[PDB]
Parts: sequence; C-alpha cells; structure tokens
Amino acid sequence: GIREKIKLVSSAGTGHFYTTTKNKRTKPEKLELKKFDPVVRQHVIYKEAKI
Amino acid sequence: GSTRNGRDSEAKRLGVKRFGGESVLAGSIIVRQRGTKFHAGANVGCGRDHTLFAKADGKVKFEVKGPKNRKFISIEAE
Amino acid sequence: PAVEVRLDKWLWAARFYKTRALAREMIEGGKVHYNGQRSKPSKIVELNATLTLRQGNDERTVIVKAITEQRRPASEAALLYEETAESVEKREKMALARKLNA
RNA sequence: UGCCUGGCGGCCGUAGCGCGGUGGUCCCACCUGACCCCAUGCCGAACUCAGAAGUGAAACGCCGUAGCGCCGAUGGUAGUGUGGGGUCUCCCCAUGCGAGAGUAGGGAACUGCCAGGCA
RNA sequence: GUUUAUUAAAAACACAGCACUGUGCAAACACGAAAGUGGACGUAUACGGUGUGACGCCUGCCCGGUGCCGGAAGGUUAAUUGAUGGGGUUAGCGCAAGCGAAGCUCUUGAUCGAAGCCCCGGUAAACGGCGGCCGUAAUAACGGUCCUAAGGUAGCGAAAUUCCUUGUCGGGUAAGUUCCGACCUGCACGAAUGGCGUAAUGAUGGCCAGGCUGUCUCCACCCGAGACUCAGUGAAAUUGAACUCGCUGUGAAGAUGCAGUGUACCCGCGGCAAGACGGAAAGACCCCGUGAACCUUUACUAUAGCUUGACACUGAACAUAUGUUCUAACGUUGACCCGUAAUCCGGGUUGCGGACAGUGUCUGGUGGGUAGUUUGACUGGGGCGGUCUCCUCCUAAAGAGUAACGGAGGAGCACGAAGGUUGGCUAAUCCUGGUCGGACAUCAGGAGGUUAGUGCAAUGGCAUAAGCCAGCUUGACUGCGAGCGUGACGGCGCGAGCAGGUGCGAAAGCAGGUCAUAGUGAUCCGGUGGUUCUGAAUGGAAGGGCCAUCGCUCAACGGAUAAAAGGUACUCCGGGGAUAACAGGCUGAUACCGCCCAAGAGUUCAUAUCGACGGCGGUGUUUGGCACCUCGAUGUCGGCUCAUCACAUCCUGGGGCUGAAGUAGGUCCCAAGGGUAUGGCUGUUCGCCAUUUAAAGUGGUACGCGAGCUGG
RNA sequence: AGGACCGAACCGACUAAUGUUGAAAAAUUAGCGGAUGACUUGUGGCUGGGGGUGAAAGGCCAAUCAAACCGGGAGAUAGCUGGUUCUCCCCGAAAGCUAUUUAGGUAGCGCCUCGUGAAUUCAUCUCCGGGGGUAGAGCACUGUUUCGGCAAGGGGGUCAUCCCGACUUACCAACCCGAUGCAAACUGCGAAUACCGGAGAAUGUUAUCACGGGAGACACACGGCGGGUGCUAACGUCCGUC
RNA sequence: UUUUGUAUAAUGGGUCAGCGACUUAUAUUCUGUAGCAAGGUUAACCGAAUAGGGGAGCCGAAGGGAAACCGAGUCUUAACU
RNA sequence: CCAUAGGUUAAUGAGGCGAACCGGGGGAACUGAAACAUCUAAGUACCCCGAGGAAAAGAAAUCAACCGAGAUUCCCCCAG
RNA sequence: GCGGGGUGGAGCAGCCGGUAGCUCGUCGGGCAACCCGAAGGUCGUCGGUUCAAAUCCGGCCCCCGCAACCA
Repeated sequence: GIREKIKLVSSAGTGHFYTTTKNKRTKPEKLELKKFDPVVRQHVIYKEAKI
Repeated sequence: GSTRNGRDSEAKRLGVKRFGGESVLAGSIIVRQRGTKFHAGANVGCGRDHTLFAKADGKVKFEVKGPKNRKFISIEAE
Repeated sequence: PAVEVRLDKWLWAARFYKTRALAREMIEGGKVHYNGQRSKPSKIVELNATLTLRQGNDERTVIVKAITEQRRPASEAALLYEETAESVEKREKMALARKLNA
C-alpha cells in the first residue's frame, strides 16, 4: 500500500543488506538499527537506503 | 436474482491431533486450536498460533486443574 | 482528469451576470469578447488566458489560473478572477470617462 | 504431644458471598519518622528504608448461624445405537445406553512440608 | 421499365430531374508488380464518386464528436549525424595492491530532423444531433432553472411510424378491432439516409356499392378422364422378426406385444384415414464444440494503397541552410527526319520542363481497401444480472472433511512502535456526594466482577493477562533443525534444540515479529549489489551460475498470448432430449369447485340469499415448478368437416326451503335421454355489438381432429 | 411524333386449379403484363473465383454460389457420433476430492487389477485412556416473548407551593424481582453414536501398509436415516452415512 | 449402442453372400525367458559369407554439488552434536 | 559525311517429349501449441528455369588447441 | 426484476463517522448592474452499529435510466 519497501545497508562496508517497509509520509526520518551481519559476523549499525 | 452471500473460507483442519493416552514423539503437535482452549502444562509448549506440542517423548494426558477449571495437556514421561 | 469549463459557466461563477441565461444572451449579442474579439458561448476559458469581458459599461481583462465550476461568494470571486494591474487601470479609466459623461 | 500464627502447596465454590461473635505473650496487620537506599506521569496512597509509643478499630484468621451461591440422589421423562412396524411432515415395539431441569437431601471444607509463641 | 432462373414482381432496384464533391488532361478514377488500356481519339456546357428520385411549395437551428478543407506562433516526434559520460583490453608505472596513454570495442545518446498528433479557424444537400426538471392559465400558454454544440421552424400526425389501443367524436352497416374524416395526450414524424401535396399510370395495399352468379343456406342431376371388372406389360418409398384386438392399470412416465379383464370362426375385395409417437430429410428452432464460414467496427496484430523526410540516380555557378540563374543527368502520352509499306519501338535534330518530377533502400503518419484471429467459465436451458482468490460463523449430523445462484459479515492492510524484555497497574455499568457541569466530562466512595478492552469482520482465546502505563532496547538476528500437522502436487504451517552474536533482567529466564486465524501471485523474461563458481586457444571480459533483492487488480486470482470487440433470419458442420420452446409425465403453490366455525348484512332472525377474520379438502382446468420421453424430427394458433366422453346442468324432466300470494324468480338436491344460433369487426379462440331461441353449458379427448381440408 | 392506346407472332411470369414416387429436377389448363422499344432474337467475341457481371435480389457465373468445378497438400483436424468380429477361468470398480478458457476432456489422489516385500499390519467384540458441545434440555449469556409486583423517571398538568410529601391519568413506564415460551449463526448443562489410542481371546485364504507394471472412472438413480433450498410439493435440486 | 434407467413409442439393421477396423518403423521403461556376468554388447563397414573381423561407441560398476572441486563421501554454513 | 542501326543470302547450333533423381528462381495453408499472432507444419505440397546419366560440392582466407588433422560427398556414433 | 437519487421555497458542492454550507428566491442595509447582513434544511420515513449518522447497514414509499429476449 502506502508503505514503500526499503533496504537497510550494512555500515560494515560489506554490501550486505536487509529489506523492510515503511511509509514516508508519517516518518520522514531515516531508519537506523543494529542488525546482525553474517559476512562480518558482528552486530553492526544499518542505515536505510533506496531500493 | 442476485445474492450477496456465497462466500466462505477453507476449513483449517483444527482439533485434537493426538488424544489422551497416545504415545507421541518429541515435538509432535497435540492440539491445533484458535486461542488457548487447552493450556500448556508439564513438558508441553505453546506455539505462537496456540498449538500445543510435546517437548518430550511420553504419553499425552488431559486434565482439569486450577481455580479456573481449565484443561491442561501434559506428557507423562515414559 | 481536468474538468472542462464553459465560458458562460465561468462568467456565472464569477458573478458578473445574475444568471447563466443572461451570460449566454450577452455573449451571443457580441458584447462579450474573448481575447478582444467576438466569441461563442461554447468557447473554453483557459488559465493565463485573457477574458476581454464587457459588463455594463466597463471592460475587464483577467488571465486567472483558478477556474471554478461552482459559484462562490463575492469574497471568493475576487480571487476567482485575477484582474491584472493593466485591467485595473483600464477599468478606472473607463470609470473616469463615465463620470465625465455623467 | 495439644492449641494458635506465618509462609509454600495439594484441591478448585460441600471449599465462595452475607449476618453475629472472638484474638494481641509470640506472629500478622494497622501505626511513628523519612534528610538519606527507593518512588510518585502529584501525594511516603503504592513501593522503599529507619523503628516499636498505641491498638485488634479496618483488614486477616478462628467459631457459630441457611438469607444466597454451590453439590445432589432414587423414580419418571427427553434423546438415541441395532432390528421390526404404523394411520409415515411424526410415532411405536424389543433390546442397550440414558440425560437436562425438578424433588427429598448435603453443606458454613479437608489435607501435606517447614518455621515460630504458649501448655 | 428491372429484379430473388426454381415459394418474395413489390412500397424494392433503376429512371429523367436536383445538389455536393473530385478532376486542367500524362486529368481524377479503374484493370494492371510494369509496360500499357478504359476514361476518350472526350477537355469543366466533359468525366468520376455520393445522396435524393418527375412536377408544385420549401429544405429551419447546431461545426462540440468523427470526417474533409485551410494555418503556423508553440510542444511532442522516426530514419540519419554521433558531442559527453561509463565500461572492457593493455605498451607502460609501481614491490604488491592498484593506476593507466594510443588503437580496437560494448553501452547511454547532446545537437539536426518532415508529416502527423496536441492546437486555431471553415464546412451539415458531409457522417450526425435537435435534451432534462419545476411552477404557472384540470391541461400547462408562459416563465424559472441544469446541461449541451443547439434543443424540432414550415409542414404533417394513432400514419408503412401510436405500446396503453378496438385512443375520442362522426359516416357507412341492424351490428364496422378494418376503411374514410377531424382532434393532438407525436411511448418513439420531420424537411435531399428529403417534408407535404399531386393529374396520370400500377398483374401494388385497404375499404365500399351496382351487376353477377353453386362461394354459401344445400346441395341435385347430367356429360367426359381415372377409380371398379377382364386380357397383356409391370414400378416405388418402407421393411429387426411377427401367430399384427378393445379397455383399465403398469412401465424409460402416451403399450398389438407387460398384469387383470372383455370380445373375437379362417381369408379376400371396394372405401375412410384415428393409431402403428406412420414414410421422407444423423432438427433448420435451443444449447454444447476452447468447430467453420462470410460480414461489421474507434477489438488485436499485420499489410496493399495514399502520404512525410534521409541517402542514391543528382550537376554547375552567383547572392544571402535559403533564393536567382544555367545545362550536361532525367522526363516529354510536343514538332520534324529515318529504319518504314508503321499513331508501337528505337536513333537523330529541335523545342519545353530540368536537377524538380519520377524510381530503389530506410523511415514516421494514415490505412476494415485486404488478411489471420479473439470475443472466458458457473448458470435448475441460454441471454441479461451476480460470482470467480483469501479470512470468520452457521447449514456441518458432539474427531477431520463436506455442496447449493444457501444464510450473514470482512480482506488486497497497519506498526521501528502498535515488536523484545523488565517493572508496575486493572475494566463496563450503576448509585451517592461535589462550582460552572446539565442524562453522559473529570474528583471521592460504594455496588459489580470483565457485562470492558483487543489497530481493523467474526469465532476461539486472554487476570500469570494476549488488556493499560513506563525504562532500556532491535530477537521484525545469521546458519541449521529432532518431530509433527495439512494438502493430489506445487506448497502452506507449528517447532523444542545446536552454533555465532546481541537486547532486557540482579538472577531463574524470554526474545527468530505483532492474541491466533485474512492483508496474496507460480514459472518465464529481465533489472540492481555481492561472490572468479564457470569463462568455447591462452590471459581478461561479455554472458551464464550461487546468494540477497526488484517489475503483474497475470482480481477469469494454479496465472493460454507481450498483444484481441461484435453480427448472421444468407448460413454451415459434429453432437445432445446430458439442455430450452409445443405436447405428454410428476407436484398442486396459484387457478377453479366444494366444505367447516359463525361476526354481520337481511326492519326483529347467522344460516331464504350473501358471508368478513381464519380453517379443511377435491379436480388436474389456467398461471407456474422439475427437466423424466421424444432434437439420426412428436407440425404450432385459429377456421372447415367429423365427432366421442365427464357432469361441477344452459334448456327440457322430478323435488325440498324461500324474505315462495299467482306469473316470474333465488338457492339446493336427483338426472347426461335428446337438444344446445345466424351475423358485423378482427387471423382470431376470447371479446364488444345486432337479431334470435326453450337453450345458445363448463371441461377432457397431443390446449380432439393438417398420411382429413386450408394457411389468415 | 409518342419509352402513346387495344390486340396476335414474340418476350415475360400476376392469380387459381392439376401435378408433387409429375407428361416435366419449376411444367399443363383458364385467366394475365409488354408488344416501335430501357424491345426481342440468330451467329461469333471479351470479362475467371476473393475474381467476373450485377436497372442491386447476395442475384447469376453449365440443374451447384455469403466465394464455382476439377486435381493436389490430404489419411487436414474432429476433447464429437457410430462400430470394433472366436472361447473359457480368477478378480472386480467409479460416477468422489483437488486444479483446469474447466464443467460431456484431461492430470494427481481416492476406488480396481497383477507382482514383490513386510510387521499381530487390519476388522468385529470386551475392558481401559481420551476430547467434544450435536439430539435433548435450559434461559446465567446473546436475542426474542407473555403476564404480574415495586418503581427509578417521564408524559396531560398540578396540590404542595423554591421544594419535599405525592396527587388521578390519555398515561408511557427503564432496571430489578416472581411465573411461561422460543433459537442454525444463544449455552452456566449434556447424551446415544462416531472417531483416536492401548491391552486381551476367537475368527478371517494378509482381510493392512509400502514399491512397481496395467487400467477404468471423475453424467449417477432410488430407498432408509440427519439436513439446506422448495410449498417439511415433485420420480425436483445440493450435501452426510448406509 | 447410449444411458441412472429402454419391451420401450430412443438409435442401427429388409435378407443372403463377400470385404471391413488396435497394425508397421524406430527409441525408452517394466515383466517373463535365454546368453554372458563387474562386465555386457556391437552399429556402419570388410566379408561370397545368417560365420569371422571390427569394441568406434552405449549402459552400469560412485555419489555429492550450479560449478570449480571433493570422493565412500559430498553439499549446506565460519563450523556443525 | 565517315560510321552505326537496318535489309538479303549462306554455314553451325537450338526449339519438342519423357517416370523418378539433381541444381537453382518463387513458395502456401490445413495442422501442433489442447484457443492464437512469435513459432511449428516447412523451405514440405505446388509453379517455373537448366542439365546429366548422374547432378551438386570439391582442393582450407577449414578445423583444432600450444599436441595435431590435411579437398568433397555418403554411412555408423558423438546425441536427442 | 437490476442499479442511481431522495439535502433551506428552487438548483447545488459537499457530507461520505466528528457540531450543516454556497447561488438564486424573500427582507433590510450599502449601492439597473454590483456589495454586505439576516430568517430559511433538520438531511424521503422507520430501525440497527458507533462515544457520535447529513455520513454506515437492514426494511419501507416515490421518481429516474435499463432488461423482461430466442423459440
């Protein structure tokens, strides 16, 4: 629906990413979260990016 | 001659898959149900969809316990 | 999907004439002008398009972009028709000429 | 060993409400103070700490009492599996199972572990 | 005048006349890959196309849609040209990572680019259109008002047009659904898909009268050819086999063949056709086929033709890509000479056009002119309507599952908190008291105990809360998965536990999304990031692979194609009584006819005669239900002829009661022996009307009767 | 003079009857239209199939025309109809679920058959361990319904008179209480059956499960029982079990 | 024959005789049988050769993975109890 | 005007038929896809031209893979 | 038989869960034209859901576009 799919890009520089959804209208702020990254093996902070 | 009805959902095969006194391997689903009609007791886990599964081999057993007189499922170890 | 607007409908919304029938009669009589020339009622008003309208004794020329099918209160009509500065000056010139005639 | 009190349970209304009475040595409760450990989307009400002046008022426990809740026969009734039948939208018969409601009645719980005060 | 040779001769076609439009001649248009030919050995007073159809009076308003004509101010836009950017490769530089010149090469595509389209005007004897609503003199003149491009002028009008309809009134007739004349309430006339008249003409349609008559009441007789008999010759369709009766019932439901019963010696000949669902034609109507044909169009996809531009055939100067001039390519369906005995053809001279025209390749537009195709399924026949996937409840018969065009509601999401954890808290409703404040605001207490709440339908859950509040946080983690549920399969679902790492908690522990169940899309084809896994001689790269991930209202939701609407009565083929229309069959809701109780009408009295509010039956008679027989055939309405049966009786016959004085009635009971109209209108059954009669019965018999007649 | 008039030859075909296995695959008889013209006719030529011609009917094109005839692709295709030929022995269905441009076809499963392997694998009965929320029953709940008691409050308005205390109703009355019903989408109760599991004896030609070869079938009908729809109508239609 | 069901008044046959419908080629799986047996077997072709030669080939003995690669193991994952 | 075209004669060859095979110039639809357009049927049927007893092809501007083969055609595998 | 509508005196958005407004008609005031202010609905009627219906659902009445066709 209104929610648009986005990618959370690992900040480890390894190119791994997650996919989630959000709506731009209510929450224009960037999405940032600590998620596990398999290739580097460590909990690193992910920032959203365009899909 | 138009009717607004005629719509239904596929049945979900709920109910008690394993009844009392039946030997079940670990992890076997005992009852699938909507809501915790049967509650989790000894050696029984409650999955997210309120299904109850045996956490160890043994014999399933229904009983009534507690101030609410609710049904509880437990695996008598064997 | 833009909704087309008739010329007499626009005039009636702008309240220049009491009724759309009067607007049609005035247009058919040739008094009303679109882009400074005789125009039929079927013509379409467009944004940033001059309406060389002739009402009573004073001319008006508006190029408004806001076109409303619905008739509005006169406070809104002031916004409905733009009445550019040159048109204002010409209208006051016509008013002064009428005052001199009177 | 007997009485009473606190905690943890078994069981989940025969065990719960109501009404009356009773208890402070110990235990519990209320209670005194709170700058501080701690907390109020305000309040030491709750939570929390520091104590033991007073009391059993409230709560709590214990005893009694059917105004309720609750439990509940025997008999009949309803229903129904199998077979047979009728006047076949419903019944009946043999045999097996046999309710629900209602009636007589029961009923003011019983009980395990540990700790404490009294004899 | 012409026409469906062989069911349609006409209101149809044509017609002279009228108008619009194209065409300047190498005309337009047509046949033709082209050369050529018709147009025409014609030249706008001619030829082509289109519409109306002599003649008389006229042809009103509308240019928004579609088409046609015209325009340039602007935007979009093909082929072609290839600036800039990115990438691949490597002579080199670095120690390695990596950087990287030239060349070659993959890719994006700046600038140039005509028509068309968007846009602006004109055109209706171009295709076309000429509307709503409200009030107003019972109607609604008239006005108001919405919309449109603008709302029907003249004329005509229940008509070849009018459903209600046999419209209202008058003539004709005794009686006139037709006819003739007026009215206007034109469902739904209307001016060249022409309106209104009109003399004449019509194997034209409707009606009326004189005369005429076997059309008819009602048939009679006669003359001839068959039919019948004798002699000679000598077919046909059809045919499972027949020792080939009626009735009532039964039965794939309309029986010569079954059950019961009645009748019947065997066999011809002449006649009538009720039956053998009789013979003829694998139903023409209806449905089905992922059948066919031909036709239509703003269905899809192409394409002939028309049309635009680039390049080529294709050149030169001069002036400012445009213009002027030129001759040498090219054209000449101009003249003249020759091959030549020649209106073809070729060559030469000359003239006129002249780098235009025309043709080839490429390219945009237009393109039912032509071609291949599509145009779903369920369906108490088909069509129209509705539905097509997912979730909740009931039907669902106490495991699961379970259909209907059965009964009821929702979904195609939401959320970085509405998730995780830790700690804490408990609702609705009512009563009492309290400022505005009241029925319902917040405050206090009491009763009550989940009747509240759940992000969204319903069900099942929920106090240990899954409900409400706060602090910290990202477990809405990565890889696996013992076992199990559910599906034909694809798949969908639940899951303790293990490893790495994290959040909350002092710890025990919980966390792999949310109280659960809906919030979805296979495969293919591609896109993006990572990973040498592969790398068509080798080294790289392109592509492919693995992992993550993006693009379908593919909603006909297991999705046929990237891409698709209709007509057929001009029809056709394979099939079905698997499925409709007539008839039969089953049922009897409705229809008709009886009966029950008795409020009331009947001056009083319920029942002489009616009988409300309700109830119970009979027949199979109308309207309907089912689809059981027949679709390798069961002919349908009405009339004519001929009838047969039932009795729920129209007349005649007998009788009870009466609100029966008599006559004449009302009702009911018994009775089926006999009887039971002629006409006008209309296709009529029916029905209205006129005139009779004792009466002009109600029904069944394939709504009797077409191998008996007709055919409105 | 006349696309003039009446009317034979000649051309045509309006009405009726006959004929309809004819005299005739479109005629005969009696009537009928044109008959100096857009007439009719003899002989020869041209137009050839998505083509011709057509005073226009989809008419004609060799008795055939919404695309002729002949030969070929060709044995087109046909989820459709029909037919499928000797004998005996053993076994023996289905007309159901799922999906389908799918509904009269086909595919997987279900059912049948042949072979291989396998456990007391399977069926009945007795006993034992189970959950249920249907028949029935009930009205605490969700709804619905009748009567009565008190009566918050209100309606016609007022004694009181600011009120309280209550005054009769044209009166209406919420909740609560007492009594009586009703429910597929009500349930504080709740069977008989059926179903799952366990143990045991008897009987049964392994009757059960798995793998493989071969299918057929996916149009069902009636009757009993429980039901929806229908009218508790149908030899009606759609389910469950026998 | 088609059907839920036909004495059916549903379909076909007037009768007799003759003809008339699951075949043929190749390739794959299964069953039976026969040869050989961790081996089996040739095709074309040579050959007068139903012989003999011809062993080019196909099948399985080794699987896992997309693949490099590894191999009684492999793949998944950094690694698996 | 030379000349060319043109005309007459002469010598040589051709012309037409024939079953299949061969080469070349053109070239369908039915059909399968369970519809149909990309595709298939299929460069098949058919039409035309040409030649021979055979025709076509034919002596690497071919393959291969850092080792090598040595024109063309046909048969069997590679291989569904 | 299927869908739409039913809102001041008329025409109208809205509206479609969140306290009813605009033009004309009437009056009055500014000033034929034009500007300002005010009365003016109770949302066709009856019920249900909701904290609350102009709004959302069930039935009822009227009017509108359709179809009631092949035999």
